[PDB]
Formats: sequence, structure tokens, C-alpha cells
Amino acid sequence: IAQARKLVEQLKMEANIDRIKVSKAAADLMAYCEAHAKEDPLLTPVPASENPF
Amino acid sequence: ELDQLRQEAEQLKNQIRDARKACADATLSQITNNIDPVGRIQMRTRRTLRGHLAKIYAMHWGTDSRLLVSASQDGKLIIWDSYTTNKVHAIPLRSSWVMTCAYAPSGNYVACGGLDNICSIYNLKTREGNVRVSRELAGHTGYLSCCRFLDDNQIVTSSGDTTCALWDIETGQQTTTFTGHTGDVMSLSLAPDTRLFVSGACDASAKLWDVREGMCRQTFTGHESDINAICFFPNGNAFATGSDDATCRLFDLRADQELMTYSHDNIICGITSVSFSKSGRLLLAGYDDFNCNVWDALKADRAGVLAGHDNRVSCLGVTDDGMAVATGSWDSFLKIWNGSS
Amino acid sequence: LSAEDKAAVERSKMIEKQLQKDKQVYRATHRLLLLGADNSGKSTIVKQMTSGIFETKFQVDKVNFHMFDVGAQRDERRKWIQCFNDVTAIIFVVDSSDYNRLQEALNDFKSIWNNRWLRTISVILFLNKQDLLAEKVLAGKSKIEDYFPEFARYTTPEDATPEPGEDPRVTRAKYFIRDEFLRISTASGDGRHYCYPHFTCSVDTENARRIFNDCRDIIQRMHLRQYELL
Amino acid sequence: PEEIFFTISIVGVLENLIVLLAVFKNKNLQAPMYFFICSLAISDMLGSLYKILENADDIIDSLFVLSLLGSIFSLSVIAADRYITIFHALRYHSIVTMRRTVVVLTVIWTFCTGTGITMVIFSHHVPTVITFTSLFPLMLVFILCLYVHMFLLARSHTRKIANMKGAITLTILLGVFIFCWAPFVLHVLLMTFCPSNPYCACYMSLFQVNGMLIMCNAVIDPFIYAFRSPELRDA
Amino acid sequence: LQESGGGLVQPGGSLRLSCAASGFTFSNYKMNWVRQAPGKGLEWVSDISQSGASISYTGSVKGRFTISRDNAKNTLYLQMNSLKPEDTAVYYCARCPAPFTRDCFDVTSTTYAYRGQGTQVTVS
Amino acid sequence: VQLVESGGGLVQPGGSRKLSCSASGFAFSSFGMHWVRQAPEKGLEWVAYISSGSGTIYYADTVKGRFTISRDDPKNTLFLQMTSLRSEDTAMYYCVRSIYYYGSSPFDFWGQGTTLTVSDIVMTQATSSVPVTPGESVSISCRSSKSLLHSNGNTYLYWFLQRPGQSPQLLIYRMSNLASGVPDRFSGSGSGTAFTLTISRLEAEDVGVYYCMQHLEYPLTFGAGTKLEL
Repeated sequence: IAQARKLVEQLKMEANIDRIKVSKAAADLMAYCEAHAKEDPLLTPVPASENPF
Repeated sequence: ELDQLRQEAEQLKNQIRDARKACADATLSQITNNIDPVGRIQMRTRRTLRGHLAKIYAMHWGTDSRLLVSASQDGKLIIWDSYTTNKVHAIPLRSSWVMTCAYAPSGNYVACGGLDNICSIYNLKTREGNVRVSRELAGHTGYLSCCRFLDDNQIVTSSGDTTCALWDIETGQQTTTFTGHTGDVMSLSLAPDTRLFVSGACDASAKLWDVREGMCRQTFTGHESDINAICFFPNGNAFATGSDDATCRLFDLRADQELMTYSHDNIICGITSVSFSKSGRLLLAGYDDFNCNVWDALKADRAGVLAGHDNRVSCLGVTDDGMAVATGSWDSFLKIWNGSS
Repeated sequence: LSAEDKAAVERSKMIEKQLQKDKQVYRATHRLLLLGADNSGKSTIVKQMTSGIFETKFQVDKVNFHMFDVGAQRDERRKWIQCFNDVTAIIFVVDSSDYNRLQEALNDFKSIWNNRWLRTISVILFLNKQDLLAEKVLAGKSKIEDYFPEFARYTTPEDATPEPGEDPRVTRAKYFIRDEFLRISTASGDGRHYCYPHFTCSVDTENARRIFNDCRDIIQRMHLRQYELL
Repeated sequence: PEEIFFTISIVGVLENLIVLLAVFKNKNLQAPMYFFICSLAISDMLGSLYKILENADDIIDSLFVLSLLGSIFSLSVIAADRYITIFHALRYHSIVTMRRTVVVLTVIWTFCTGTGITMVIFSHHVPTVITFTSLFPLMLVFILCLYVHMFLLARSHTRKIANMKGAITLTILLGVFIFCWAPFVLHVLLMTFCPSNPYCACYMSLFQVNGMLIMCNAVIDPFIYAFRSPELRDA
Repeated sequence: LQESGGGLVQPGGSLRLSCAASGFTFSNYKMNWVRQAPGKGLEWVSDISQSGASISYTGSVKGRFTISRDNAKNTLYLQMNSLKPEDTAVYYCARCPAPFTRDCFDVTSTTYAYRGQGTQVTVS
Repeated sequence: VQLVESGGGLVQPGGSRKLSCSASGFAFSSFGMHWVRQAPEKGLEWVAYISSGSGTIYYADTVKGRFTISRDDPKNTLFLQMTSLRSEDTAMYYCVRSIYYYGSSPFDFWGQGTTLTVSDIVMTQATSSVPVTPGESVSISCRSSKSLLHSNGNTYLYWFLQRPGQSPQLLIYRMSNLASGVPDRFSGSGSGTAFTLTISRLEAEDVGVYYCMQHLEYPLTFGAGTKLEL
């Protein structure tokens, strides 16, 4: 009844989003990883002088 | 009519599934078949932070990537100087059962909560010298499971009760209540833009919310059991969830599908805490089998193991400068891991 | 090591000393977890021995005991029962007169006994409202064998030691109600934990002494197992 | 031959080396029982280096007692710790802490070193026999009256749940101690009771044989009193 | 979980309930049968493990109804032979929360996630 | 927060007096405490120290033996014994509060002091006096002998303002960080050996004498002060 109406409204509200292609979505993450690759100490180790651990 | 409403809901769900299937032009695995995999990553426990008396449930870094808060079943929130393994504050808690803790971005406050349905806010920089409770946040009907500061006055909570909340600390009211889930909300991560946030709630469902509007925007249903952790990718256009079904998955807020599925058949144990590195190339996940693993986000290759904990890892966080990664576990220890050159 | 860093080390050492005192107090305390049902009269035993967790404090023979009754929480427990690993024991109070709900009691008890994080945790059964059970069969309008068919082939076990003034049928039924739980307990556990049955009424007050005895027994048995004399 | 016994000595000391490597590297096993285990292992070192000394004549036997006193006081300490844990289970974790453990584990070596250095004071005297032949009696009665009494309760608990696996671990921990150390104290007694018997002379002609045991027991003591904890089994 | 296959039947009749399972790694989960009667709450009925060899019943249906598993078809069954006026209830097909576990906690809870819609079964 | 000191005003050459410093309004047991004196018309001079927990105690070379510092945490009182007094001991003695952890503000509170009458890095503050008019930026320079930087990155330089009749205040600690209630006007910048303090807009409440102090290693020493005369 009321719960069914609420579920229908929630589904209708979330069913109207204009999604984009998945390949572009994954290309965004790979572009981010390529862009910020040199500032990832765990991915690429740093000289021990700078490292405080 | 109940039957008519159910039929309409089924039709809407089928339409949503078809729309989701339509946009899946290519997979991340196919695109990453050419990208260079990362080598075997080893981290070697630079520091070990002893002092808790029982299991560690949660921890949180400061925005300076040097201070560190940790919550344990003892009833303590110890703030550590990670560089010197010192101890700057030892906060005696009111309820021994705490499942979450957080560190305010400004460094002035910390939060903690657990079975007591309260998010306690602690003030760290007082004129009288000691730490004190500034505010107890009241309304929930279930165990608190994750709290994350937005500003020094706004915090967001997640409870076992099918509800997340957005509080105003100076007053003590729920400025907005989120009421979309069916199960128990277990995890909560704030997007870097500080306008949207996500949660997984023990019903194989992950839901992105809008802080201002207060309406559930998306609803992702790719898993098979309870979601135990969630973490925003640094872009703010993705998040990753580990679940009791021993699987991690990557969801994108735009595509509205799952991008990858992190699963080694040898792994039968669940997943308990997930964090990311800075570039997003590394997906660190705690598992119940006494160790954490360093997954590769884009390529989905199990390219690292952090096996130094004698019990189940339960919390895992990475600094804001990407220069340290810390794990706490039910062995009452807190090891600060780092790479070597 | 500058002067201010030296003073910081000094402050950390003082915090460590306070933490060591807290660790003494923490090991000197044995924690429990009171499970049950709405009608189990678990609060009635609490009277003798939005807040989501209650806490009962009691001392017997100068030994600390914490009892955490779970208050304003929902029905599901698959997530917050994980928090009670590394607990000395679990107390499960059962109503013995609601035969139409004893089966649900067993179905909760078996999950509690088989939980992965409760795989080394003993349970102290306090079958409650035995006086209320007495009338149920004495002026018997309801037959147990309807809900439980296997009451036919069962009879009173020899090791039974009832107090004087009991109907043999009353004892045969009561020990059967005692026995399905033990059937559940003995099935699995690999000897790492055991179940301790007790018969409790609202008038019984030795419930603290019984917990004392069973906790001492549990610790004795785990130590004897690691030494392998058991 | 000497070579086989020496190789046995290195084999035995390697076991203590790996046990101490397991300790202080697994950050979870800092309970006093494991510190008493490592105290047993240190006495195994000090007893096996005594055989290695065979490869001054006074130095060749000066440390024979300051080590074999540690390797019995430590065993007694383990037995008393276990008895206190079983029979005072609730009031143990609170009372016996790693502050009294430190003082006990220091004083046990302190008395043994004192006895070793006072051994030379009365070397060719009767107290060097009497005091040393005290050890086997009181530290067999105090290691019987604890382990057997624990058995008498591990059976009273097995009934409610004479056990087959109780005797197989009581007779080992006790008979190994006896059928290793008893011959040496018996010889110590015989160099007071029969310096004239040709049979006793034949017995003393096997001094090397009776030393072989008392320096091989150091590769069974870590095998028994040490590597039986479930946590240390993987380590 | 699209539970269906029941309905009106005369006393002593025969029914075969079906539990349409859709994509949750069917061969790795403990499963149960739970029915709620008018004026009553939920109650566990039967239990079959992932191996199809471990079974458990209540006593009220112990010798009368049988549970079964269909791993290849990803389907659960429940056989009816000897209904009685005490069996008038809606029937729900439940799933254990976590895989590869022997503990199932919240199958009969007021609100649960991994449960079927419900199938009506009435005795006349 | 309030520190008040007590003592005596007249004493004959040779003899002893006992001072006091009663704290009221903060966690005294977690704060290290200092003593700083001031000749009738000269600068400050550090004279003692006791840390939190009463573990580490320092002293000045001028009073190395005849002065005794003490502490009473339950009573919230700080003590200083002064035996065999001399003419160089006629000063106004200040009770100074200090804490040390990551990111603290040492020397944050200064009491109002007590009078007393009797019948090593060197830091200089040349240009003692300089006229000031409101609205113009003023920079006060302070010089040190050794580099005040330490390997951990700190720089250990403190600035104080002593208004015509008040008690000193913490303006900036470690030459860069502002204190709790100081206006945002005040700013400090240095080199390692040379230092300065920048007041952007001189208000009528910014007059007095400015003092620079080092905390790199005990003993702690001050400059001669800089008077900004209206």
C-alpha cells in the first residue's frame, strides 16, 4: 500500500538519470591514475630521506 | 492495488536493468588488457603502535597525515604521533562498545560511536588543557556504525537502524534523515566535493545520497550479501565495496553498473575495511583471514599482501599525502605500513 | 631529540603508565552477555543479579563481572553479535512454559551456538519460570507431545536429581525441555566450549554464585585443554 | 664418539634458537608462561655450553651447577604457574602480572648463579653433595604433587563432560625429567655412599654416558614444555 | 527469490512449493522455509544445507513434509502430503545471510532482505 | 584559567622564603610549570622548571644550588624555595604554564607575579627603543647566537608582550604560529639565526616591551626587550 507507493516513487525518481557510456566511465579512472601517478608513494617508492616512516 | 503496484515496480525494475545494460559498451577488463600491470608491492611495517588492551574497531587519519585516532573495545580513543609513536591524548570513553571513530578535518574534534546509539563529539583544543565532550547526538534506534565530519559543525552518521543522519553539532538536531535502506548500514564515505556520500547497508545494496536535497539518487544492487566497507575513489566519481561474499566491486556514479569484481577463488573469508591510495591505482582491503591485500584497481590483479597481523584486520586508512598506510586489527595493535626504496 | 620532543616522550610514558593500570583492571574483569526473549524474564534475573546497550555490575568473591543486556536494538543480530567475541560466557534465559515458542528459542540457540565468532564461547542456560511450568503440566490442559512428537520415546534420565515434591511426569517433561538444548550443544563445538544447564525461578537468588562457578569452570577447562591434561 | 654428541648439541641448541626467534617476534605472546619457557631455553643454552666446554679443569666444571640449577628451578616455576592458573583461575590474571613475573624470573637465575659460584667454596666437601642431591627430591615431589593433582581434576572434569590423553602427557613431562636427571643425582649420592664398591666404580666409569643424557634433555625440554602451546605451534 | 507454487487445497492434499532463485550463487547458501500464519509471527519450518544431505525439521511437520534442493536448476522445493488446519499460512523461502557458514540468525526477523515475496496456502 | 602567586616583600640578606602558585581553572596535573623572574628595570630571566609528573627538573646557573622547586598536584599548588638570598634576587617572579605535545602552545599563560626585595645561547635585541604611530607596520628584530632550528623541523622561538603594567602574553610560538586569542595582525618570520616580529596595524593596546625567547635547550634565556613608546 503506502510502502509500495513509496517504493514506486523512489524507483521512478532514480530511473530518470541520464547515464553515460561505461567505457568513458572507466577511461575517466584510468586518466586519473595516469595523471596522479607520480604522487603515489605506495605505488612508487620515495627516497628514504623524505620518508618519515 | 498491491498487485498493480508490484507489477509497476517490476516493470520499472526491468526498465532500469535494460537501461543499465544499454550503456555497457565496453568493460574495464578489456580496456586494461593493454595497460602495464604494477609489480609486486611490498610494505614492511615501519612502526607498530602498541597500547590498546583489546580489539581495534576503527581508526582515522588527520588532514595533516601525521596524527591518528584509534577506537578499541577497551573504551579508549588514543591519538598517536605516527612519526614518533608517541601518545598525545588518551580519551576515556563512556561506552566500551565503539564501532567507529573519525577525526575532524580541522584537527579540533574527534567522533566515536557504537552500540550506544550516540555519536559523541570530543573537543581537543580547550583552554583548560584536557579533552572534553562537546556534544552527544541522540536520535537513532540502532547501533552507530560510521561517522564522518564534514565541517566542525556538521557530521553524518550511519546506524543499524535503516537510517543515515545529518546533524548540526551546535544545536543537536537531525537536519536531514535518510530513509531508503532495508538492512543495517555498515559503512559510509564522504566524497571529496563534500556534497554527496554513499553507504552499504546489509542488503546487497549501495546507495548514493545528496547532502542538501536529502533524496537517495542511485541504488546499486550488484552484491550477494552484506556490504561491510565503502570508500570513495579520489575522483569522486566512483566507490568500492567489500562484502561478506569475499568480493570487492567497483561502482561508478555515472555508469550505474559494476565495473570490476575483485575475487580470488582461494579467498573464502569476507571483507571488512576498504581504503584507496592517492592515484586510485591501489585498492587495499582488510579480510577476516588475518591479513590485508593490495588489489589493483584498473587491472584487477592481486598484487600485494600485508601479512603481519595475528588476528582479523578491522580497519584500514591511507593518509592524505599517500605516504603512509595504517592497519589496525583484533590483535590490539596498529601497524603503520610503508614502502621501501 | 629536542627538549620539547623529550617532554612529549615523557607525556607518552605517563599515558602508558595509566594504560597499564587500566590493563590490570581490564584483565581483572570477566564480561558476559545476557541473551533471551521478551517474555524470558531476563530483566527479572537482572533485578536479582534509546539506550542501545545496558550494563549490569556485580561482584562475587571479589571477582569483577560485567553483564551487557542489549536494549534498544532491532531484531537482527548478525552484525552486532560479532562484538562479543572474547567474552567469558553468554547467558541464555529460556521460558519453559511457552511450548509454542520453545521451538523458536531453540532456533535462536542453535545459531548462537554455531556462530563463527561465538565458536569458543560457552553458554549458561537459565531455564526460567519453572514454577510457572509446574502448573502447566500439573493442571494439564496442553500436551507437550503435540508440539514435540518425540516426547513418546523419551523418559526421565537416571542422573536426574529432583527435589522432593515432584510429579514424575513433571520431571520427565522438565528434563526433556532441558535435553533438547543439550542435544543441540553436544552436536558441535569440538570440545572448545560447553553448555551449562540450570533451572531458575524468580525466587532463586543464587544466580550470581552459579555464574561464578561456571566461569571458573570455563577458565579451568580452557587452561587444562591447552596443557592437554583434559 | 665425540662428534655425534657434539652434532646432537648443535641440533639441540638450534631448537632453542628457533624458539627464541618465535618469541619477541610474534608480538602477541608476552604472557608470563612464555617468558618462563624462554627462561627454560636459556638454561638449556647454559647446560649445553657446559658440554661444548668439553670440546682449565676447574673451569671445566665450574658452571656445571649454575646452569643445571636454572634448568630445574625454571621447570618448578612452570609447574607452579600452571597449578596457580588451574586452581586459582579467576584470581590469577589480576594478581600474577608481568611485574612479579620479572622479579621471579630474575631471582631464579640469581639463586642459581649464587649456588654455582659457592659450589667452588666447598668443592671437596659434603654440602656440594647434600645441597645438590636436595634438588632431585624436593623438585620431584613438587613436580609430582602438582601435575598428578592436576590430573585428579582433569579426570573429575572429564567425567562430567583417568582420561587417555591425561596420562600420556603426565608420564611424559614427569618421566622425562626423572629418567634424565635422576642418574646424575644418584651418582652424586654414590660419591658419598660407596667410594669403595667396584660396582660403584663401574657406575662412575659411565660418567660420560650419564652426561650424554643430562645434556640431551635440552632437546626434549623445548620439545615438551615449550612447543606445546597452540599459538606457538604455527610460529 | 520468486516464491510460488501453492494455493487452496483440501485437507490431506498434496502441494509442491517452488522457490525461484535468481543469481546469488545458489550452491553455497544454507536455506530455510518460513511460514507466517494469521494472528501469528514467523517460524522456521525446514532446513537444507548446501550438500543436500543435512536436514532439520520442527516436529509439527517432521514426519509429513520433506525439503529438497535442486542445484542444477537453482530451485528449492517443499513436498506436501498431509496438511491440516494448523498449516493455513503464507510461505516464504529464506536464505542464510553469509555463505559457507553454519549460523543463520535473522531468517524469522520482522524485516529481512533475502526472503521471497510469499506464497499463499490455505486449508479448507 | 588563572594563576596567582604568593610570597613576601621584604627579607634581609641571607635567609630563606617560600613562594607559591595556586592554579585554578585547568588540568594542572598535565601541565609542566616554569618560574621566570624580572629585575626591577631589566628583562626576564628563567629560574626553574618542573615537568608534568615531577620527573624532569632543571635550574638556572645563577641559582643552581640554593633554590628548590616542588609541586603538589592534588592541591594544585606550585612551590619554590629560595635559601641564602642575595642582592641579585630582587625581582618580580612569574608563574608560567607550559604543555608539550604535538602542536602545543608552551608558555601560554603567565600569572601576575609576586614582588621580592633584598636589602648557553645569548640573544640580543639592539634598537631597544623606537617611536611608534598607529597605522604603520612595525617590525621588531631579535638576534641569536646558535641556529634555533632543529632537525625535526621546529624552530623554537617565542615572542611575548609586556604591557606597561600587566603580565606577559604569548604572541607567537616557534616564530610562526599565532597563540590562542592573539589578533591576526601579529605575525612572525625568521631565518634560523635572525628573527623579526611584524605588527601590521599598531593599535593603542600594542604598546609595551617585546621579548624574544629560545626553547632549543635548557637553560632558557631572554633578550633585553624592545620598548614601543607611544
